[PDB]
Amino acid sequence: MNGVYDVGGTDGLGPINRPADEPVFRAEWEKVAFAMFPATFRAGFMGLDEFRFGIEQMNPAEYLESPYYWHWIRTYIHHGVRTGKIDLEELERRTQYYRENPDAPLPEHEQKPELIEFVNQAVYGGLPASREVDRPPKFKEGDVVRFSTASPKGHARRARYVRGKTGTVVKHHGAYIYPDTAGNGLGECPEHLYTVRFTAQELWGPEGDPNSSVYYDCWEPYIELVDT
Amino acid sequence: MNGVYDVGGTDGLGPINRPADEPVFRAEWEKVAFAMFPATFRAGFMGLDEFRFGIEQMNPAEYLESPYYWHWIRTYIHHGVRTGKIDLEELERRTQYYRENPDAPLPEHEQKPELIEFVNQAVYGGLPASREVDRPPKFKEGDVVRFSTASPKGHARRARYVRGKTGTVVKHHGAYIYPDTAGNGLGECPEHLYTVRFTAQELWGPEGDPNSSVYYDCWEPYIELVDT
Amino acid sequence: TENILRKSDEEIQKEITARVKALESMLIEQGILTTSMIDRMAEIYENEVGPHLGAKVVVKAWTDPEFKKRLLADGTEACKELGIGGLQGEDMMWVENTDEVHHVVVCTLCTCYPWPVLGLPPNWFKEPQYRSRVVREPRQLLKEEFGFEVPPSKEIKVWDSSSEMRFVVLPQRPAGTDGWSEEELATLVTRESMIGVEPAKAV
Amino acid sequence: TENILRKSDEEIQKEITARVKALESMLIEQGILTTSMIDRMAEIYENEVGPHLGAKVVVKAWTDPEFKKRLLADGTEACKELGIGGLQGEDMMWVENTDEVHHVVVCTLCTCYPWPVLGLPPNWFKEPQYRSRVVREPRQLLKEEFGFEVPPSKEIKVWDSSSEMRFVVLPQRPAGTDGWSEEELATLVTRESMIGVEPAKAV
Repeated sequence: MNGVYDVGGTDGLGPINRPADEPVFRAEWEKVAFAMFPATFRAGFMGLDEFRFGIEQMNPAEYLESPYYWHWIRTYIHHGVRTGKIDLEELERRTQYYRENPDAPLPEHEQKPELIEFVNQAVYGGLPASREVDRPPKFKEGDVVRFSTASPKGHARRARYVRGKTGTVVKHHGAYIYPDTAGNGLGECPEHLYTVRFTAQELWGPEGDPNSSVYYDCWEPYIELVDT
Repeated sequence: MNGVYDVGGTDGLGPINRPADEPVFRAEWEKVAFAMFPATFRAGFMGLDEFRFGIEQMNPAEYLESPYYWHWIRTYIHHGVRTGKIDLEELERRTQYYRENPDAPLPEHEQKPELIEFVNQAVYGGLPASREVDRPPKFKEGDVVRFSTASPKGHARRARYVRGKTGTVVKHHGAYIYPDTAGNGLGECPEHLYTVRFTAQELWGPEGDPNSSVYYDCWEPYIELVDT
Repeated sequence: TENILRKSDEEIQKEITARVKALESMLIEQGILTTSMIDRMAEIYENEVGPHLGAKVVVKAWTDPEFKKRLLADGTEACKELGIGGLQGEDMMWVENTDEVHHVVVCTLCTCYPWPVLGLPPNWFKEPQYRSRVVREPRQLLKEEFGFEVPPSKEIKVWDSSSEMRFVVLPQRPAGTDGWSEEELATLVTRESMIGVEPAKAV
Repeated sequence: TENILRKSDEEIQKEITARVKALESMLIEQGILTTSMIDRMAEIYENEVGPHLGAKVVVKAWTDPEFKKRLLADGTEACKELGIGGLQGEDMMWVENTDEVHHVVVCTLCTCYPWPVLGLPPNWFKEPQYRSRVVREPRQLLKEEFGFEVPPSKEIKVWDSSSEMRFVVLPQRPAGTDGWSEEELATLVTRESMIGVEPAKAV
């Protein structure tokens, strides 16, 4: 979609705040929001591409200034409602309870070994997105290609600053899960993935470093040939 | 510049809030912020193009959710500091005073007839931006032109959704104050102004109404010829 | 929309009020701002300049085809005939809705609006929801927000006012009004009708 | 930056805390979340997975030219030799800084980062200030924010990780370290050095 999260090329966002050191997790709630990602993933809330689209639908001012892991909370709730796994009135009534009883205990529960095994498996074996396809890559290194001008309203990885731009295919990576379907609940429908090189001048006009380039990854449908 | 105020084509901003009726000014402070525009204009704080660039430098989250006339306040302060006419520590100390003494009186002052005459003159005679130039228009109706890809960091009227796009010159309006200099304190340097027509498909890809167009005004340097 | 970061609307107003009064007090002492000058500005745009001025032009064009021509060839000049014009309408270009074409106006980069005929824009016109979506999905937004159905087969032209040129829609005269006096027709002419977000009132 | 609309950082935390605990309580009762499973996640990325893993690869490539080749031909596979990999580094492509070319990595659309060798990204990498400006003005941002001067004549390549491919910079080995043991070289290898925002430590 065309949301504020797509910040590449934006001006006026402010200088970088970079403390000399910061902990991994700044508060207990951050650990919780973090662990909730494998938990809702295993449970069918969403996958990786759908997770991202949930954040992409946040209120823009909250996205820009809220703590990062709060975005994850937003996306969990988003897909909890979407899938019926989360009832909102129950959630709002309980928030009120923990506002007024911040030290009340959490629900009684059994520990589950399979959730730890799940955790360990994912962390160390990864969740690979590459896939085999019956079609051969349409493009190759050195091909000149132009980036699609389409502006779909669902999830995609089509940064506005590359749309309609021209570049050179750098590497073909194999085929991977396609965000434009995956992120919209339409399945993996894997496509070939390529890195494409865009000069800063192509990207920014005269304001572009004549000696700088941006490398951007494009799924096959994003790019049509210019020169081979 | 490339800021969040440049919203054309953005998604996810939310539905329109449109009360059945609303007053011109929703609070006394709004009248004040409004009148301050002629007041700082006459006083040399800024002109119209510089005014806009002040708003364009607002913190993005505040711009998106704050009351409209608060943006004007921000721009006044911005150019008050820029020109030395506003000392910030004095301003912050006084804000504190009116927080704690919201009913304290305003400074004693004389009324000035010339400020009313100024007001009446501007409202009814306008502040025309059109200007005569020694050069003839470079373009004409029917010319196919492409919009500049430059991404200047100062003020300009180069919406991101038109950059690098192709359209047809619709009308030539005469020459007008050029924002790209005016808004950056560099003078009027007037350029010829043209309306240009962009189809929705040119603008949005396949997601564009095959039966809709966007008409956008371009100063002469924004557009280079394609087909005459 | 909900933002867990945002203070209450009451705490926001209290801050803004103190800040404006402190800024006000400083420009008063510089001699550049006065109470009478604030009041005048407010009187003009609260009571004097408003969309009743535009409705007068519209009903003239609807009843005077030769004036309608002049309005379409040069808008500022035509409106001047009726003693209408000035600040933020110094260059005014009127666009005529037909059976073939619908016009709608926006300012995506800021909040430009033809004050001498419409007065100050309503808040929805200045806000990012309208500005961001009308250039991208005019047809849907007009039904969805204003229940205004443009048949799929009719062109919609969105005029993004990026310059000091001010675009104003000449809405089509409603059927059923043949022989109506200028005063009676005016009641059909709405702010919304000259933005392009609605037609003039039915009936 | 200042936002007159924003509540205090303390009021923000209190709200977020209640909301997360209420959400937590619900997924606990669904049987999909447990305390042990939260703790494990936190232990792994607080103590186990971090940029010390990347520094080990780097110092191997700096001392083993044949491994350096393998790392550059296929990164995941090469890192697997050292028992390094997994979640969010399933596809890993390392890019080698030279005297002719400097590399810097960003995720402008979200917050993608190669966890198995760098652990979780610092907050500045996820935030919009870095993400929005590095693709547009890499050279200035590197001096201005990190005091890292890339001579005007050296190319800078910005790698925007828009896919599940994870890009990692192989920083140049500092001069003065000829004959150093892998352990001693490692101390020169920084998180920042493998993002491209800095070189490895001088001296």
